[PDB]
Amino acid sequence: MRHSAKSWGTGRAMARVPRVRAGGTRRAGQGANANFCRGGRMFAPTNVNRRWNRKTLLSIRRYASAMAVAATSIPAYVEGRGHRIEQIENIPLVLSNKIDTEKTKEGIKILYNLGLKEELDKVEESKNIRAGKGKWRNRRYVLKKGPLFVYTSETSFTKAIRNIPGVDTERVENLSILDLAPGGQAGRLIIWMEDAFEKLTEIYGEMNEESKFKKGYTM
Amino acid sequence: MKFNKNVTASRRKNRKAHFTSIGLERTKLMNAPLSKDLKEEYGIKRIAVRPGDMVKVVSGEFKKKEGVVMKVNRHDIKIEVEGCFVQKEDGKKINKGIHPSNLRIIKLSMEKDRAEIINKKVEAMKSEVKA
Amino acid sequence: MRGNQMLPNNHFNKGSMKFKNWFNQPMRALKRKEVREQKSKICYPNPLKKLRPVVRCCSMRYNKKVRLGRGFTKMEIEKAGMDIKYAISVGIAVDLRRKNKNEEGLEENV
Amino acid sequence: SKGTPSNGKKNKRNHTTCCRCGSVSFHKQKGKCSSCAYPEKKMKKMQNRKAMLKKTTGTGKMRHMKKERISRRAGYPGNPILKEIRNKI
Amino acid sequence: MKINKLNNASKALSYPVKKLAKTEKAPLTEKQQRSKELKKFAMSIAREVGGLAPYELRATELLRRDEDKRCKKFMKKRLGSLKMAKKKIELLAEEMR
RNA sequence: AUACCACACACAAGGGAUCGUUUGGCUCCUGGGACGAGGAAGGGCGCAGCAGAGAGCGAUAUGUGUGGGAGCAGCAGCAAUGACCACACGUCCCCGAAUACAGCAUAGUGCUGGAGUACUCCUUGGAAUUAAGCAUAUGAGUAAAGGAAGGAAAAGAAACUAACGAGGAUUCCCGUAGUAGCGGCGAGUGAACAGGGAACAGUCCAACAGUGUAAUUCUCAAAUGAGAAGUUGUCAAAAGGAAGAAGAUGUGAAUCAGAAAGAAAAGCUGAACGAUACAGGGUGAUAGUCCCGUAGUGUCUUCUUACAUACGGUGAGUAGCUGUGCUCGGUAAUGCACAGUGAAGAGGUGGCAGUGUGCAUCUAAGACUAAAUACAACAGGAGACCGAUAGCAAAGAAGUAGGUUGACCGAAAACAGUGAAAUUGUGUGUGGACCCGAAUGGAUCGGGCCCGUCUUGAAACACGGACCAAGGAGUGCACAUACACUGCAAGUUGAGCAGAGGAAGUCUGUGAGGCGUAGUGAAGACGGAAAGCAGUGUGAGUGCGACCCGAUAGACUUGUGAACUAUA
RNA sequence: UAGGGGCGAAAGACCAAUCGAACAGUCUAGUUGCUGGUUCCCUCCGAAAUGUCUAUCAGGACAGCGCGCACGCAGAGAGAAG
Ligand SMILES: [K+]
Ligand SMILES: [K+]
Ligand SMILES: [K+]
Ligand SMILES: [K+]
Ligand SMILES: [K+]
Ligand SMILES: [K+]
Ligand SMILES: [K+]
Ligand SMILES: [K+]
Ligand SMILES: [K+]
Ligand SMILES: [K+]
Ligand SMILES: [K+]
Ligand SMILES: [K+]
Ligand SMILES: [K+]
Ligand SMILES: [K+]
Ligand SMILES: [K+]
Ligand SMILES: [K+]
Ligand SMILES: [K+]
Ligand SMILES: [K+]
Ligand SMILES: [K+]
Ligand SMILES: [K+]
Ligand SMILES: [K+]
Ligand SMILES: [K+]
Ligand SMILES: [K+]
Ligand SMILES: [K+]
Ligand SMILES: [K+]
Ligand SMILES: [K+]
Ligand SMILES: [K+]
Ligand SMILES: [K+]
Ligand SMILES: [K+]
Ligand SMILES: [K+]
Ligand SMILES: [K+]
Ligand SMILES: [K+]
Ligand SMILES: [K+]
Ligand SMILES: [K+]
Ligand SMILES: [Mg+2]
Ligand SMILES: [Mg+2]
Ligand SMILES: [Mg+2]
Ligand SMILES: [Mg+2]
Ligand SMILES: [Mg+2]
Ligand SMILES: [Mg+2]
Ligand SMILES: [Mg+2]
Ligand SMILES: [Mg+2]
Ligand SMILES: [Mg+2]
Ligand SMILES: [Mg+2]
Ligand SMILES: [Mg+2]
Ligand SMILES: [Mg+2]
Ligand SMILES: [Mg+2]
Ligand SMILES: [Mg+2]
Ligand SMILES: [Mg+2]
Ligand SMILES: [Mg+2]
Ligand SMILES: [Mg+2]
Ligand SMILES: [Mg+2]
Ligand SMILES: [Mg+2]
Ligand SMILES: [Mg+2]
Ligand SMILES: [Mg+2]
Ligand SMILES: [Mg+2]
Ligand SMILES: [Mg+2]
Ligand SMILES: [Mg+2]
Ligand SMILES: [Mg+2]
Ligand SMILES: [Mg+2]
Ligand SMILES: [Zn+2]
Repeated sequence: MRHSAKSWGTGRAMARVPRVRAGGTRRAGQGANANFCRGGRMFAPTNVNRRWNRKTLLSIRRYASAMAVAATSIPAYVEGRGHRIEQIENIPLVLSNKIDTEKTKEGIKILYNLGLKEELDKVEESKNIRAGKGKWRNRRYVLKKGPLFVYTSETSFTKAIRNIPGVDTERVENLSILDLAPGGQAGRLIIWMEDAFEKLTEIYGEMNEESKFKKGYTM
Repeated sequence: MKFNKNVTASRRKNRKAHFTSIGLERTKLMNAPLSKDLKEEYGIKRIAVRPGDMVKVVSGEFKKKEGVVMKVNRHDIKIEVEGCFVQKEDGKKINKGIHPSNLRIIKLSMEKDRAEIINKKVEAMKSEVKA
Repeated sequence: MRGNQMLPNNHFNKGSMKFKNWFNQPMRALKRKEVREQKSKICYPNPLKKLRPVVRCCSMRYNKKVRLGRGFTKMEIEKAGMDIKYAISVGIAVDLRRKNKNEEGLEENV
Repeated sequence: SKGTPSNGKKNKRNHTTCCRCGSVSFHKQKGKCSSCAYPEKKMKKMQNRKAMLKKTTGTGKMRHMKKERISRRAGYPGNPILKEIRNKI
Repeated sequence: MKINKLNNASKALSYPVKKLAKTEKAPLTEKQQRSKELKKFAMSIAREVGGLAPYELRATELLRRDEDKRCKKFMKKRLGSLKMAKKKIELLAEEMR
């Protein structure tokens, strides 16, 4: 909308679009402001007042996270997401405390002993450059999802495992649905810490009782 | 992962920083690895290539060749090595430039300030290594 | 205008009207946290907040509820054996505009 | 007639180069510049926002203002021969 | 609508508190007395030096003829307030006596 | 149809679509908010070995000092006697507030002027538009024009609310509320206290200064003197500190080889190794270990901040009143002015005019004040944004080339990639405008008027359309609503805001308000049926540019014009 | 000597190819009951050009005739016989 423009009106054998007032340049007499014009203004310009976020009831958020946690212990769902678990003895996995690990070298040896080798390899081999214009806008590489580790108490193991591709970490008390159901499909593979697994009873309570940690919520 | 928020991870910003570099930052672009023996003769692991030094080409058309560095083009980041050339229709021969990182140093040119440059870097290490 | 509705009344006629968005909400929250933290170091052993009296809310609708007020009165402070200069040094808030009109309200603040 | 033949008589020139602004707009008879109002003390009111931004600070060289910012950054150190005067003051 | 359900009689009820008596401030110290005396004194000297204003003369003249209700109306129109008029009439009356 | 016209296919022309790419734009967040008589901002002119534009710099037109260290892009010459870069300093032509000047203060030195003005304060003040016409009203105390200041500005410690069992400076957020009311009672307009929070801080002058001596400020001398201001009244006390924050910069792990194939391996295949570092960028195809970094760790430099005296209850052309004009939701006057008139020392107020009388709450006509709040230029970080007819007008010497008498107006052009259609030539085939149905070795047979659009009615002697590519029109927000889907249910809820957390996500508290749990009346007053609340979306109404394009007109400027033409 | 103003031996003539009210720029994307245009496929259902009121007659609103979702259900655009 920058330019000085006006319509020539009828009687000149031309369409009555606004035109640019100028002289000495090829720009004289060209068609100015409308959406059907080169260099004109777009239809309904995009605007900051749009509603970016969305609400969801707290009671649904609580219930969805509870049944996402449940699905992490049904083999049919875990396999269905594409985690491969052929070599793993039993689900769920619960690592002890008194893990005194500090180095990544010894950290991987632990994970291999739980049967996770094929799963981890599946992630490392996956790295590829994205198709389309997203590769220009800071979203260049894509990787497959792998195990999530959940802890509750501060331990050295967290900074021993984190550089291994596809390993992900969160605390039990603030466990998110984006981490528990990626892409909106449920049944992510989870490594529990022994403290964290016991805490699930305080957090979600018992059937037909009220949780002390989540006020006003019952299963 | 990066936890410092003052350093950029934008593709657009990293690329501009590369090509518009000047001064000492430009010199950092001309670094090459030293061979295993020289890494015992001197403390350093890598140095900026200069005329008169002796290099093995480890990638490309001229792989396996050895020779003396003739010239260093800073604007178009390339090094000319003695005896790496192409012949035109005329029979005339033109030296083809190689990117620094495809080379490896075999003998160092010790003319001029090189001995002081090396000393300055060794001291900078030890100062913090021994602490 | 057609059909049955509550008759419109939407006030968007004025062309000089300003809009205020709230995209800064999470960031300004983080700044307020960091200012309190550093303020808390400057006076380390002492609480960041002062002590305040309990008063009774205003109308017929809120009579039966008690709330924090602005400051203790010279009479409350004196009855508890302190002096005004000392009270300030120990982190008690003072308000010389307030008056005492009940026995009960005085006894509780003491 | 008012078209082509009247164009032949157009050999006088009412505006010359202004000494304040360069813009070939000083009207000799009126004694006034149509771009910048010379000889009035203040500069003229510009007609619109588009036209005034074409002549703002930062459209030219800003020689003095740039140096001042660098000196402020450095802590106004002054000429090193004369440090004792600075320090006393 | 959660408005206008009680009658005016029941809205007038109140809780039985125990009150505190007001602390009277009647004592006036020696220095405060001299302060007030000097101000009242100064007000005498001004009246002695400069005399009465035109409407005050016209007012006092009406008081001698017992034109009480005329004087009242006159003073109301000059000062605006019926209270100020009642006060100024009483001060003028006392001056004449 | 030998050669014209049309169509199909192959090759050569002609043009620049499409796909692949991007040292640019845009949006949000955080920091910053740094000019001038010591000559600014803006304009002109000069300076290179070969030098037009642009960049850089002033006749010192690549000088000095500090920290580094290898080349100067072409050609000729230079360079460890220091190429080039980074930090500071020195030098800095002419015009311009432009001043050998104007106004003004002090014992004296001096100060102001111009630039910028997004955000803040003070004045002045429209019309288009809506009311389906229009004059009060609306748009709007908005646009435009003037004055002024700072990193914020303004405001600020009750001549304040309230009628409770009361509270207690100012500013900001949630809310009371599209309510009480104002209104050709039409269109439309429209606040306050409470209740929940962020941040918190109070003080000065006058009234009212030692009289057994102006004890007070300044100048010159001197080691104790002269003089100026002032009795129309001067003079009312502490050093001091470690914390807190922002930058700059050093260091920083670990790889080799091969068949086939390619211009080139980093791919693929086997064997290893690092990780508190698998963020991201560069290398001749897709790299943790080839190069620059990153996680982790060192140093250094700046900036911010902190103890003393004496006091109260009368601040006048003011408050108020009469008339008048503007203004506000303020209504028998909410605020502000002008003219007449004009107080008391005791006065002001308690949303409806007057008079009286108790009761409650305050103290005007002098001043200062932090934090929590707003937003350009310039710098830094991010993104479900745009990808060269897009995104800023501008991805190159863009406010440029160029243009107006003037105020002012204003383009195109990416890769030495790919290479579509319109349109042209040559060769080879098939037809005489072309489509649909059905066939021959071969003449052809049957059916069909030119599309889009307003219209009772178009093949029309109704209008738009020469041809091809690319662009090109029901969208966003607020408020009620009916339906479909989801959780809980006499209840329900992501208000703001706090606590946790390598964090614009998520989890947990505290805790208002709103609507519902039953209605009737203008009201006093009375009382007796019917599941709701909050979301995710769809159809639809109203207001904002409101599906896209289009008037003749109206207003406003401290903007321009008598080079053509009129008259002195 | 400059725009609701100038200048005119008067024609509403002339004031930079513009004058029964100049030019530049802004408010402004002024308004429009009027003209033009409004971009993919198949399946199923399917109108009205009438009445009342209107500064109403090239426009609206309310009702009548379509479609979608449908709680439910003895009815019918035809005859007899009184
Ligand atoms: K415009
Ligand atoms: K928080
Ligand atoms: K010009
Ligand atoms: K100015
Ligand atoms: K000024
Ligand atoms: K109208
Ligand atoms: K209309
Ligand atoms: K306006
Ligand atoms: K202030
Ligand atoms: K103030
Ligand atoms: K208040
Ligand atoms: K409060
Ligand atoms: K390294
Ligand atoms: K290889
Ligand atoms: K390489
Ligand atoms: K006072
Ligand atoms: K007055
Ligand atoms: K005050
Ligand atoms: K353009
Ligand atoms: K030009
Ligand atoms: K090309
Ligand atoms: K080509
Ligand atoms: K038509
Ligand atoms: K016909
Ligand atoms: K027509
Ligand atoms: K709409
Ligand atoms: K228009
Ligand atoms: K004449
Ligand atoms: K004419
Ligand atoms: K006019
Ligand atoms: K019409
Ligand atoms: K049918
Ligand atoms: K009709
Ligand atoms: K209807
Ligand atoms: Mg555009
Ligand atoms: Mg694509
Ligand atoms: Mg002439
Ligand atoms: Mg002239
Ligand atoms: Mg009532
Ligand atoms: Mg009561
Ligand atoms: Mg009209
Ligand atoms: Mg009005
Ligand atoms: Mg208004
Ligand atoms: Mg303005
Ligand atoms: Mg005093
Ligand atoms: Mg590549
Ligand atoms: Mg008004
Ligand atoms: Mg009133
Ligand atoms: Mg492209
Ligand atoms: Mg463009
Ligand atoms: Mg010309
Ligand atoms: Mg007809
Ligand atoms: Mg035509
Ligand atoms: Mg298209
Ligand atoms: Mg409501
Ligand atoms: Mg009921
Ligand atoms: Mg439009
Ligand atoms: Mg009009
Ligand atoms: Mg009809
Ligand atoms: Mg028609
Ligand atoms: Zn000028």
